Amino acid sequence: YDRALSIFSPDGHIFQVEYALEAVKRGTCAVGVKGKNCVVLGCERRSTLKLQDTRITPSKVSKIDSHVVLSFSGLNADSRILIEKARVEAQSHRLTLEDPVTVEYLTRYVAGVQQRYTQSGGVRPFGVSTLIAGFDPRDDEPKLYQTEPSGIYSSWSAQTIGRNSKTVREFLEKNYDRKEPPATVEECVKLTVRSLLEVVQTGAKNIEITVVKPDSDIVALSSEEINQYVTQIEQEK
Amino acid sequence: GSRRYDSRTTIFSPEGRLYQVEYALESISHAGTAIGIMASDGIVLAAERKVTSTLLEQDTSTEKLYKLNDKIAVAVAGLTADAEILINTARIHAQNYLKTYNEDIPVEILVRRLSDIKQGYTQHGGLRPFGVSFIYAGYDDRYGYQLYTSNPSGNYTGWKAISVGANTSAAQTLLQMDYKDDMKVDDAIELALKTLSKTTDSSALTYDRLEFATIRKGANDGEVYQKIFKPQEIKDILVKTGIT
Amino acid sequence: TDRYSFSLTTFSPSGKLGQIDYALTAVKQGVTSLGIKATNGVVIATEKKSSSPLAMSETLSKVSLLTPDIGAVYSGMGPDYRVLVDKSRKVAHTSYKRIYGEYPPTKLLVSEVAKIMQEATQSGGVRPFGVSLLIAGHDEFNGFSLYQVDPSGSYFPWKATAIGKGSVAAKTFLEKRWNDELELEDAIHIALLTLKESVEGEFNGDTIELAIIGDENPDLLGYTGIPTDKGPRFRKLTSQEINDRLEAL
Amino acid sequence: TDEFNGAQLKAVTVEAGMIALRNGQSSVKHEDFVEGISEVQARKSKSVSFYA
Amino acid sequence: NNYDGDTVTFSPTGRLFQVEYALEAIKQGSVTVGLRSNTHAVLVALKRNADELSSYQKKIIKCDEHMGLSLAGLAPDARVLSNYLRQQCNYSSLVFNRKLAVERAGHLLCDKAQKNTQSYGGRPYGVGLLIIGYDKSGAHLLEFQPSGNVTELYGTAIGARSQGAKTYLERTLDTFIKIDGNPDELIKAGVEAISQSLRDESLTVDNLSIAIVGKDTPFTIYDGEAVAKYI
Amino acid sequence: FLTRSEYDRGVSTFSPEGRLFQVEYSLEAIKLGSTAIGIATKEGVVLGVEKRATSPLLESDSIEKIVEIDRHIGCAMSGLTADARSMIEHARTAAVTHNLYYDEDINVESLTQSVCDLALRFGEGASGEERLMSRPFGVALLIAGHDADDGYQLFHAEPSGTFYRYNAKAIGSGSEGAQAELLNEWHSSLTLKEAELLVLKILKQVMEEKLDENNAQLSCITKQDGFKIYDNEKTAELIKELKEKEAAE
Amino acid sequence: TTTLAFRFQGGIIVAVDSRATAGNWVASQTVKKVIEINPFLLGTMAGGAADCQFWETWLGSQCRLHELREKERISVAAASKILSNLVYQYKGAGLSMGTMICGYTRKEGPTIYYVDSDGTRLKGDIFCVGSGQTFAYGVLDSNYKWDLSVEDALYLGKRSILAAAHRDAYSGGSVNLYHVTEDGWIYHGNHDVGELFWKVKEEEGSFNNVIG
Amino acid sequence: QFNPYGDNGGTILGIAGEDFAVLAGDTRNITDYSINSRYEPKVFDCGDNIVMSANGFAADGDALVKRFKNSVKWYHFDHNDKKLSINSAARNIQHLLYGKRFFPYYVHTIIAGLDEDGKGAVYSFDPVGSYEREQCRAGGAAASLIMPFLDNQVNFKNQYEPGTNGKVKKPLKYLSVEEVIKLVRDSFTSATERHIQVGDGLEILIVTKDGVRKEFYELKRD
Amino acid sequence: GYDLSNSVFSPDGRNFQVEYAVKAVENGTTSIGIKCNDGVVFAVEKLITSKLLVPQKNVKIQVVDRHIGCVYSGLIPDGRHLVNRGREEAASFKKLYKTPIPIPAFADRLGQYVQAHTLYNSVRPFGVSTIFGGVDKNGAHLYMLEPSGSYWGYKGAATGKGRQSAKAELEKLVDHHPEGLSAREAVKQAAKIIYLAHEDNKEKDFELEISWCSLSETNGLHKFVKGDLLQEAIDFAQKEIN
Repeated sequence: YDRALSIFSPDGHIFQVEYALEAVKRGTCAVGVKGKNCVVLGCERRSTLKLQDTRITPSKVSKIDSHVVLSFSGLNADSRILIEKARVEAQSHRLTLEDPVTVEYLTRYVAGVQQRYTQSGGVRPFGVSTLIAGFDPRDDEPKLYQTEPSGIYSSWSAQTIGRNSKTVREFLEKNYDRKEPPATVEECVKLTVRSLLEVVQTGAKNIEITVVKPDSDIVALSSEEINQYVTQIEQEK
Repeated sequence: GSRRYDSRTTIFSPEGRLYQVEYALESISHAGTAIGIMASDGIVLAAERKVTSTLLEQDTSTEKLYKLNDKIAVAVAGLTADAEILINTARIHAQNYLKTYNEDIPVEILVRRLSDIKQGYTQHGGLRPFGVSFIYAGYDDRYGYQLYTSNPSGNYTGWKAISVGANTSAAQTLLQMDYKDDMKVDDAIELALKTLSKTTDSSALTYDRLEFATIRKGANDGEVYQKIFKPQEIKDILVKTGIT
Repeated sequence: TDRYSFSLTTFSPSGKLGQIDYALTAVKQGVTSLGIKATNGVVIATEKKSSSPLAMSETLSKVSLLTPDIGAVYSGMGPDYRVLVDKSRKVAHTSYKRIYGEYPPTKLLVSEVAKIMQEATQSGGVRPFGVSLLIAGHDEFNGFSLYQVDPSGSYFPWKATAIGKGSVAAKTFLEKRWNDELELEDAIHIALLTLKESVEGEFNGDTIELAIIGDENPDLLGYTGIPTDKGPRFRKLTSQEINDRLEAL
Repeated sequence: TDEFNGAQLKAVTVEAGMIALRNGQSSVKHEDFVEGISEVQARKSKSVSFYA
Repeated sequence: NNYDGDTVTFSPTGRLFQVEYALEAIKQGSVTVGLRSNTHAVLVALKRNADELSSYQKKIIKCDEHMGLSLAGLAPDARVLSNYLRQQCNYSSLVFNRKLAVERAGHLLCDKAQKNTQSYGGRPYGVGLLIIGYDKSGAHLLEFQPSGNVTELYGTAIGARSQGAKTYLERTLDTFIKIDGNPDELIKAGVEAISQSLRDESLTVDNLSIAIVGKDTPFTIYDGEAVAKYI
Repeated sequence: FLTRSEYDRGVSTFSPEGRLFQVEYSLEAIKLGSTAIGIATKEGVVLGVEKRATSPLLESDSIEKIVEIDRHIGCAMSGLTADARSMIEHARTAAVTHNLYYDEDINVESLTQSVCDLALRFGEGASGEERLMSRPFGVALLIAGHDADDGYQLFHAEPSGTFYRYNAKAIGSGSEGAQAELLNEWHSSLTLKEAELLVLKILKQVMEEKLDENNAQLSCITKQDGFKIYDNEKTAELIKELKEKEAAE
Repeated sequence: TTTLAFRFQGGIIVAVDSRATAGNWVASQTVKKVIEINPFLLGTMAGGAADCQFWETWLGSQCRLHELREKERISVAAASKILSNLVYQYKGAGLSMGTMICGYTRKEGPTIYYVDSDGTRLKGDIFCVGSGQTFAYGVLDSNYKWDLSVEDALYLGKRSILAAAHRDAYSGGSVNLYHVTEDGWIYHGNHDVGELFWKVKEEEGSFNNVIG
Repeated sequence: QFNPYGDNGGTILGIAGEDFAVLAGDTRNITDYSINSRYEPKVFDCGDNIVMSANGFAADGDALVKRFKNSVKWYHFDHNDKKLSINSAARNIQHLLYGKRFFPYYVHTIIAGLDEDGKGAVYSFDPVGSYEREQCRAGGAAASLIMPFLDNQVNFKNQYEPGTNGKVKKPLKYLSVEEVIKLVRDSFTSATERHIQVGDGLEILIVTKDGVRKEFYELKRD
Repeated sequence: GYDLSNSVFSPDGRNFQVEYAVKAVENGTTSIGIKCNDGVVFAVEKLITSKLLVPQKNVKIQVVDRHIGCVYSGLIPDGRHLVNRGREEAASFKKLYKTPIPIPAFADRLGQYVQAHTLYNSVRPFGVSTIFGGVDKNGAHLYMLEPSGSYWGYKGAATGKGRQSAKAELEKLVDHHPEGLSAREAVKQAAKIIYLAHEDNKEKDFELEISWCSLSETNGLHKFVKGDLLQEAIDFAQKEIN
């Protein structure tokens, strides 16, 4: 097989990149907001279905190195091929050039990965959009990037992708400030919970929060924790 | 010539969606039901055969149930030919893991590997999917008993109670009302049987139309006895629960 | 060039795979064959057919030998049967008489041939072989066994079955005619009697081909002076033996 | 004129006395029939070429 | 589309329309004229600028110090063919220690188009080349079509308004054959030859591109204030 | 959408046009390009790009369409910028290859010609080069540069595989509006700060926000200082001194 | 032949000879055993002249292609371990390789790496590779203090090579000094080793054994 | 059993000047003790005021003349008649040498020409790969005869002003195109009598900004 | 659809593609092959398109080996590929068996190549008819090869536009001479029926090329008839048609 699954369109596009963006629209919603000394990725999980084992099943936030997290929206099945490439590149960087990867280098790699499956024959793009966030090593600047299935990469101050992202994005213009992040880690978490409660709704059990602090500390806050943070927002509102 | 007659079935729809995956999911509710129910002391796997005839030999048949290794067995529902292949791919993967680390595979790892295999066929190469759904019952020490379903797209989620195949919606409603977090294996056997008695696609529900298998902690010294039952041991526990 | 590597079998919008739905119809447009499984043996019997009556029929085989304990018989297409019998044998030698240095069990042989059908269902440049095979054989540890491999690539063990165009009627006849112990002597009379309800044709040994996986024959051994091995458990029945049984129906 | 059909050639001859009228004459010059070649043919130019 | 959109097919007529389509590459092409006498070849190509801030894109490629080719048609196609001619030209210099035979190289070219017109997913090239050179048998002018026809002519054109040049060459045919030893005249005859093939596009001192090859003068491309001597 | 296209089933198929349709579509993706303006003088070349703000929450000072090939050649991308992620690496490789083999600064024209040879390699397998692409690139470059052999040169590289040397060219969406003004205001008697201010004049007209250094970026290639990306503090000064002289009217 | 480098306060002094022999015959006496890996890395040439020279040109090719892509200058530890993975390949395809890549960056400081022909890569503050590395060591380690000043340090690069030159058969030719700073290397020219002899003979009082 | 390296002898000699450069060589070809030919150029012009000579094993030495002049072609083509400089040319030769090192060339290669200042320029290659600029450099089998005499006369190595006895160093005198003709002749006179693989003929090629001139002198017949 | 390609079949025994290839050959110029006692004599009508051409400087008879003449009509470029292929195949046989290829052997080879181009989706059957022969040591033979991959022995064959005029006149020549005629005498016969085959093609002007391979004139090599011998043929024919 060497026949195209990418047929050029007279519109100034490729159909399959437009189809791949819709597929991303229909995916679960991710928020990213970076503090002054943290990153915070909040993601919706549909836990609406009952008798779900949640212990054994991976969160929709995957660590790809000891200080770079990747969250995603769109085709869940497809995403895992990207996560396996990216973990592999992370070691290769240590092998041949030494030190851990930079968030930028890894983001670029991801960018070239999704890009490839557009331009090559025999393959269709991936309809998966990533939020790549993290720290560079020896550094303490949070750097929050977004890559999208067009194979276009971006830096962002805060971003959201997924379902009904627009509703959260308008909220984020108005409650997060370009000039000032919220400075405590805790307030940043609650700003993102407060944002999540627009579309997600339906109790606080469909909210999951991963917080990363520099020096390679990725911890994910449990349901119990969230429960306390949500109730606060609830009372104050 | 060839490009003219090319199907192109691995392109996205306007919805971003993959028609052949859905078509695969449509056709597995035309195959029999396979259910997993996780007890706290073991896992019951209960499958209803999609064939039956009095001239059938359905006694050497293990046509839904397969051992991948002595600790992780599967329930298969769908097109059996495609499924057979993955079953020996899986054996090859288990033994590989065992060659290199000299330690049995955890359930987490083998379910991720099969799923990536599926992912490849829908992702490119112009092929049609492998239309199979597996219910993995397995034991590992690291996370205990773990129960799993995977679908032809190649995506997995863990479950405490699941149903696949015919009447998925139906079996799910029932399971939610008659589940309790911790059960004995017997109570589970009972429940496994009971759900299939209300969902059976023929009125009658019989032992020779049940394949039924467990993994039990009734092996002493913290080991797990994989048991695929003989249909004459199925016959007694079906009279026990009072169905027949 | 070539660019046929895309699947030519695809899911249908209504579900089920169109190409295997087409192939199965074809099996019921063919000749008729049946197999009865006895306690102490297995029988398969089928009709021999040719274009013209002036054609031979001894130079044609629809009961074919895989191993000295395992024969196959088909219903479906002649050309498509011929190639798969050869491939059945080739894989039986390369993956089991080289690695265990003996012949495979019936269940194990079934499964191998089911993979070959399977890649005729998957991938480009193939369409399914349009046959249904019976694989009756004997191995020592599970005794007598009868299988059916279908166009789709699954297998089924049966206790008695038929395939071909006269199939729906034939399994109904054999439902009342099956018994819990049937002897091989008795079974031979049964299969003939069923295929007589299914065949109009002039009924001799020369048109009805009979093969048994009965019991071992130390005379088809080809050597003597080894008591350790025993001969073929398969034994193809030529015209003379069937002629006595014609008269005993 | 190369490969001009008789209807196009009728259409140069007419088109010359349009040009004549616009300059404002009463006699039709030999330099007008040449400019009716360009103004009326059958095709508007050799299109846009970006590498042809 | 009945039989029109596929280079492998036929065609109840017995043509195919894909070849005819490629012959429109010539038609939308810019005029170029080649004429040879017997001591000198000359290609006169009418370059084309995109706009005023822009330069002109050359239309004559030095293939060798005795061979040159000029395109008419698509610019990417031309760049594929020019590389190839050069590789087979250096092969003959290396292996047989020999200037490349002009007549032979026309058949190498032919078979390269032919194999993209045999197999599906190929294309017919949309460039027709005029290849002049001077070897051991004297001056030569090869005419290459998309079909893959190679013809040797005394003087020819391809391009838009090729007809108007070709009727000029029928007059002045008997003139140019008989001027020999005076390369200057044959150039003047080529300036005039392409004047006839203008759409009032004029000839400037960076639009007109002359290249010659002689008995004693290697392949050279003139442009600049070199051309103005002929203009 | 759904505009008549007779042929377009092959990725190279003809077409009563006399030229391929797919190449034409590639050029119609540069009219959706974020506008890149470039004024080439004999004292230097200025590459200006509108960074393009999409959101107030997007950091628009981190994203830029100035891309360095090497110190003596700069380049600007407009169109579908994912396609330029692959080519710009290739071009940087190329330059370096030349410095390895010849230890010399590569000609601007030569370098331009190399990504064109890359640009033409769409296909299902044909010609001397093995096709590895299957759809044409939908991106155009403005390779600027400085060599000490032919001076300042500025090229417009096409997805077609064609290169036209310009003396100033703007591409992008506001291309049509830009090139009316270039035609009158350009000349060869310019000086570097009168050109620089010309980039910001024309940037002002194709601006979809307003002009400030939080959505516009200037960059130069100078003979004795090389390729230099102008920072935002410096960029600001010039934008204000335009605004001083436009208020002298 | 001798190539030595020692880190000090100011950066690194590299000091190398310029005689490259073939047989007992002396080929050239004007060879530069400094290879500009870029302006901010200096590579030594020791072991086979062909092998060592070439691959460090191409290491400079990858240096510029680390540099564009990261928009950040190649680190000393990244270059070294590139070059190291390459020579492990041809480890017993019969090639040689003894370089010290010597560099100073703003976020890692001065760092020498000694990359071998077996793919051994050893960090360290002093290395000496060559057929006169035994003669070089002794004098270099006696006259060492880590805290040193630039003038003094420059003098040490000469004095150790000199000693090496005097007894070693293939050492001599000319010496060259470079002083690596963070900003780059600055080149300090060419001193003939035999005219250097008579100067330090006077100044120190050395080389009593040489008659006259 | 096969061994594909012999010797074919010959001797080459490169001298850089102040607006000239001289690359000479002999025209004797031998294999062992039999004279193949008295006349056989080894010093070929290759265009753009580069003269090359690859001396040692003849076949090898013709192999890299082949590929070098092939590169002259492809450079001018895909750079549209760009003049290839001494600096540029050097580095190309080195790539061809090195890439075969598991079947290497077994020659001593030298180029010479002018540089961009309008002074002589001479680079010399070792067998496997790498190279270094020189100002005098012989190569070949009579290399070690011509070389110490020419450093004694170009660079005046270990000579002093007279009557000072090692106090003052003799200053380096300028080099005329006429004077460097003489050195080559005198040297190759000494080469002949004391070394048995230089003879018949001497061919000096003098290269300037003005052009390439050939000049032929006889040597001894043996 | 089933009327479009080569791998298709249709229930009329037609395979419409291949039949369409004859229609290509039918646009060609007349080419004849006169089988004589001593060898074979080809001639081709070569259209003079314009007075701008350089004359007698295009050969439509190309040699394969040194003893098998080859002349083809249909698509001129397409034919040049088929001849190149039969020059490879001749050269492979010359090496492997160290003799010049027999003509029934040359027949097998070419025959196979065009047959090949009707069994794949991704190829087109070539639309050319060849006429090839010479002298080998089993004697002179002649073959005409259809685009369908059909061929037969032939005492005279033709193809082209003016295959209508040519065929009737070849009947005339086997009834003139049913005991055959000489290869020398046959030069004048090839001129005569090529000239008559330009009364289906009289919108242009043409040049006659004649070549022969006969044992008794050329020592069994494929040579061209040239100089004064060639103009005697031109005159002969020219006076009959006037």
